[PDB]
Amino acid sequence: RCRKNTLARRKGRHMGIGKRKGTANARMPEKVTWMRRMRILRRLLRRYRESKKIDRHMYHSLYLKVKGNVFKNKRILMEHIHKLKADKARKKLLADQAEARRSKTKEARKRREERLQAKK
Amino acid sequence: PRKIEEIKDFLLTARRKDAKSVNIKKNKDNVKFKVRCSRYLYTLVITDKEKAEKLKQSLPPGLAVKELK
Amino acid sequence: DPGRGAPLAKVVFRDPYRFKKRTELFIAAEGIHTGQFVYCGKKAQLNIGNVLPVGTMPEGTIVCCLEEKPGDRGKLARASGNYATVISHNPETKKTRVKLPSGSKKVISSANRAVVGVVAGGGRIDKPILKAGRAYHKYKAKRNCWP
Amino acid sequence: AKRTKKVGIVGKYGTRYGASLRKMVKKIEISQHAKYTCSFCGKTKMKRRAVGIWHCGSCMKTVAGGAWTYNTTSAVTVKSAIRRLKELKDQ
Amino acid sequence: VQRLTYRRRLSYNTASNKTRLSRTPGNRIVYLYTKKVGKAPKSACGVCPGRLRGVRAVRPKVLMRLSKTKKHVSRAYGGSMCAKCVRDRIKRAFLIEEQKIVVKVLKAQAQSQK
RNA sequence: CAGAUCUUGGUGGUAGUAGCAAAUAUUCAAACGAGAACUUUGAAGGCCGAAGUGGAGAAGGGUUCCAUGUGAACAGCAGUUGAACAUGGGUCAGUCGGUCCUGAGAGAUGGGCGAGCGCCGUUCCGAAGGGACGGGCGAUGGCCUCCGUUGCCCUCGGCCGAUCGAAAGGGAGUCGGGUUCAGAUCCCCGAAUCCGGAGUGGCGGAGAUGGGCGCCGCGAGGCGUCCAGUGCGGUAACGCGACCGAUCCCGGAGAAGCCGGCGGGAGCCCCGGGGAGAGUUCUCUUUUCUUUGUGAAGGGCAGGGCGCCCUGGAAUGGGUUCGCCCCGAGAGAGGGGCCCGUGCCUUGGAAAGCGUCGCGGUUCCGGCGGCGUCCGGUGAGCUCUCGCUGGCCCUUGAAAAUCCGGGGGAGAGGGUGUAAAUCUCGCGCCGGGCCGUACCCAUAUCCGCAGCAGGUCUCCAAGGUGAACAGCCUCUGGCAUGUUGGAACAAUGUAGGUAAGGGAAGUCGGCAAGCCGGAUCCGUAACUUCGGGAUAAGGAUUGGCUCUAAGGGCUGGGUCGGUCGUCGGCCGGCGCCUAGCAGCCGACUUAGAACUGGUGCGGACCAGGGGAAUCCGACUGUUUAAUUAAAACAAAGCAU
Ligand SMILES: [Zn+2]
Repeated sequence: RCRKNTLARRKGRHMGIGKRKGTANARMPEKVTWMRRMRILRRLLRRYRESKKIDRHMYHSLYLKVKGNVFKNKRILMEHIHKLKADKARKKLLADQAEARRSKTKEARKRREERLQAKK
Repeated sequence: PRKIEEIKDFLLTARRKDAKSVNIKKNKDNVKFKVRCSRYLYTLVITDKEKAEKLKQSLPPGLAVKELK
Repeated sequence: DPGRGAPLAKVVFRDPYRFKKRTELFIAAEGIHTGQFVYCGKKAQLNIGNVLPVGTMPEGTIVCCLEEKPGDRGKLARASGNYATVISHNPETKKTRVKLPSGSKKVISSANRAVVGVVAGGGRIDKPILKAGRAYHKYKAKRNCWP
Repeated sequence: AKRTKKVGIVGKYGTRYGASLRKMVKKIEISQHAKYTCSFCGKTKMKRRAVGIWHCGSCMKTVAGGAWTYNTTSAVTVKSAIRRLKELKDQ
Repeated sequence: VQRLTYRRRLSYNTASNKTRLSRTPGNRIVYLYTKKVGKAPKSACGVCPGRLRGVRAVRPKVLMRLSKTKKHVSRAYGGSMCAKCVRDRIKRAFLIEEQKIVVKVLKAQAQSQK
C-alpha cells in the first residue's frame, strides 16, 4: 500500500498545495538547489575549455558571470556560448581580412619602391 | 596466517624441527596446504589438482595427517 | 596568558656557565615579533623590547615592566598598555625619578632594569563590553568575584 | 551598502544595547576583524589572533601589536622618540 | 534493525570509548573498540604548521615496536626537522649557517688589517 | 487515686463504614490441580510504537540470580504464582577494568607557633642526591682464558620535593564460533598480539669480503704481500630488511574549546532482478512477507589528504570553492614522494554460521548428507567515523607517567677471515602474580517507613504521513491496564463534548473555553535607537484523477590494401563526433491546463485570536526548594 502511493507521488499526485506543511525551503532547500546548479554550470564550463570550444579568456568571464547567476540552467549556457563564440568568429573574419589587405599593399608598397631605387 | 607463493618455501616452512601438523584440504577447485607452526598457519594456495599428488608424497616425514577433506 | 590583556613572549637565552637553553616569559613590549634578537644588560643599545637598567638610558625614555628595587625582576608599569617615563637622573647617590602610570613621581633606585617601549595590548578598554555575559566570561577567567 | 543603511557590522545586534553604544563599537569590530598587510611579506594576511597578538598567514610570524589594531598611535610615537633618543645617547 | 551494546563495562560516550561497527562471520553486527589514531610529528623548527612525511603516524607507545626505518627519514636531521624544513630548515640552516660564519671571517679581516 | 491535653499496656462505639477510580482491554478453550475472574499452553482482540511498557551498563542494593519443593505467615481480593519460605547450585582473564600517572586539592619530616592533644605551611629560615658509565687496586666464582660479581677511591649526577588524589580524564595488547538450569572478549575449539627474560651466540641473514701488484696455470682458478671496508638506491620529496655508541643537549608524541559549511568511507533505509521457505487465490496479483556472510593481525589494491619535490616562468591575468583561497616568497600545466587506508580481493575461510529438503541414534549424538549464501542502482536521507575549510571570543579552551626521533662523538672492534653491534630483520624457547566479574539498573531488586503516579548518570534507535526523534498507526522485542472482580446507569462530583436567539447583559475582573492556527500567492500602518514593528492587519487557493512544460548523468568518432587474430593492434591512405549532434540511464521536484465531487479539500493528528492606549522595568538572565515569578536582585553604561 505504500508503493502504490509512491509510484503516484513521482508522477504528481498527492503533492499539491493541500499536502504541504513544510516551508518552501524545508521541502527542497535553496542552498542545495543553488549548489547543484553551480556544479553543473561549472562542470560543463570546464568540459568545454579542455575540449577547445572556448579558450582560457572566455572560461574566466563565464566563470564570474555564472557566479552571479546570469545563466540559470545549462541550456541557456550552451546557447549563450553559441552567441559569443559565433560573433567572435565573424569579428575575426572581418579582422583577419582587414590587416591582410592593409599590409599586403604596404609591403607591396615597400617592394614597388625598392624596384624603383634599383632602376634609378 | 601467512600466504606463501611458491614451493621451495613450503618445505623450509615444514622441515623445521618444531613443526606440528599439515592440513591438506581440498577446496572445491584449488588445493590448500596448511602447516601449523608455533606462530603462524602457513597456508599455500596451489590451484593444480594434478600437482597436489606430487606434493602429497613429498611431505618431509611420513606424516600426511591430519587432513580434513 | 589567560587573565591578562598583555600577551607574554617566550624569550630563549643561553646559559653562559653551563650548556642548555633557558626560557623566560617577558611582558611583551609593542613591536616585538617572533624571530627577534632581544638583548639584555647594561651595554645593549636603545630599541624597543630590550631591557637595560635605568641610569644608562637617556632622560625621557619610556620604559615598562620597571623593577621596584634592584633584583625583583619587574614590578612597575606592566598592565595592558602602560608605561613609566624616566625624567632626570642624579649621578650622585645613584638615584632616578620615574613618572609611574598613575602620575605619582617616584624616586627609584638606579641600576634596576626595565624593558623599553609600551606594553603590547594597549587600548583595551575602548570597546563597550555591551553584554552581561561578555563581562561574565571575562571575570570567570580571573579571580571569581563578578556579580 | 544595500542590505543595511547605517549599521554595518553591528547589525548582528538588532534593537539592543542602544544607539550610541553600537556606534562606538562599529569602529572597533571593523578594525579588529579586517586583515592588515604583514610588513614582512606584503601579503594582506595579518589577522588578529587574540587580544593584543597578531598572526600572519604566509610568513608565520606573530607580532604583539595593539588590542584592536596593528598599532596604537602612541605606540608608534614611542617607537619614534626611541629612535631619536638613540643618536643623542651616542652623539 | 540494530540492537547494540557496549561490549565492555563502560557506558559513557567518553573520549576513550569511540567505536566502529563490523559484521562477524555469524552475521551479527557487533561493536569493535578502535584504538585512537595519533598524529605524526611536527618540526623542531616550531614555525612550520604541517606534519612530517616519512615518519609513520601512530600513538606514542607503539613506537617501541616499529623498525628505525619506519620512524625517520635517511636525511640528516631526519624525523625531527620537518620534511618541509628538510626542504626549508635544512636549506635554511646551511644558508644561515655557512654565510654567518663567513661574515665573521670578513669582520676578522677589516678589523685586523687596521 | 478519677482527673494532671498524665506514663506504659489493653479494648470499644464509630464500622463490616470511608475505601481497594492516575496512564483505552480483555475474551474462548485446554492442563496439573482438592480448589481457578488471576498460574501455564493454544486461538483471537488491544496497547508500549524505537525521545519505548525494548536490548545493555554506571552509582546504589548484596544473593533478590537458577533449579526442585511448600502451602504457617507477607504479596492491602485471590492465587496451582512470587520479589515470600526450606534446601541445593552459581560469579573462571597477561590482552575487560582496578593497580601505574597527574588534575582542583590533601598531606609529613625541615622550620615556626603552641600551657596542650597538636596547629600554620608545601620550597618555605633545611648538609634533602644512596644512583651510574668508566678507571686504578684488593678478591673470589665458573672451562679463576673470559666474563658474571664484590669492597675502597677518582669521576659523574640540579636538591628544583616524601606520599595520596579519577573502575568517565592519560594509560601497549583479543577476535570469531560453540557451550550451561545460572558464567562467558573469563570456559572448549580455532586463529592473533603486548610486555619481560634470551643469561655459555637457540638458528639463519645483515656489518662480510675488495683492489692493485707479483706466481704459475691456455683458462677455470688457485698461489702470496700491502692497504680498505661500523651498508646501498633517487637530481628531490624519500626508499630498502637490519645497518655500532655513552655522559650531555634539542624537539616530538602523550596534548586540547564551541559552532557553521562541504566531501570521502561504512551500518541502516530504498528500488530492480535471481533463488530457498512462506500467508492470499470468493475474483485479481511473474504474488506480498523473512533470508540472501566472513572477525583480529598480516599482504596486495581501489579511495580520500598533502603548507612535499622536480622541469618551466605567468597580464589580452589566471586557476578555483556551496562560501572561500592562492599566485614571481613561483599560477596553470606534465611528471613523481608521503600519510590515512575503518573500504575491495586474499591468507583466517568453509571445515565454521545460516535457510531449506532428507536420513540415522526408537532413547541421552552437539551426528550424517544434497543444494545456497548470487547480479545489480540510486541519495542534500539518518547515524558513526575520517579529512578539508571558515566563524566566535577583554573566554584562547589541563597536567604527569610513559615512548620516540635528532645533534655530539667519549669509547669499542679485526688486520684479511674474522670481529664488536644490531634504535630485533626473519625466526625459535620460557613467563605474565594480586583483586572486581551473577543479577535489577526501575510505574518490582536503588532513595523516599511499601511492589509509593515523586526522584536518580549514560549507549543502541526500524516502516508510513509529515519540515521533524513533532502527533498518530505498524514490524523486531515486551505486557496484561499497574494493591481486586461481578450487576446496574440515581443525585452530587471528577475528566471530556455540543446546544436554537442574543453575544460580557455574568463577574472584582473575558477567570474558564471559544474563534485564528500549516503552506503557496498578493498586501502590510503609527512609531523607531533605522536593525526592527511583522506570521502586523487584511484577502484568495488547498481534494482527487488525467496530462503538459522545465530543472540532469555515462559513451562516441572512416571505406581501402597488405601484415598481425571489412572487427580490431600497425602502417600508409582517409574521416575531420567540424554547426554539437546521436544512444543508453537517472533522482526527486516546481509552474500551468482539462475533468469530476451534496463547495467538501493543513478534511484524524501537529498548528498564534487581533487592534488602540496608559504605568513599570531597557533587553536575554535570577530569586523567596514547600502560598509571593514581580514593578524585586543582577546586568552592560555612568560616576565617586
Ligand atoms: Zn607576512
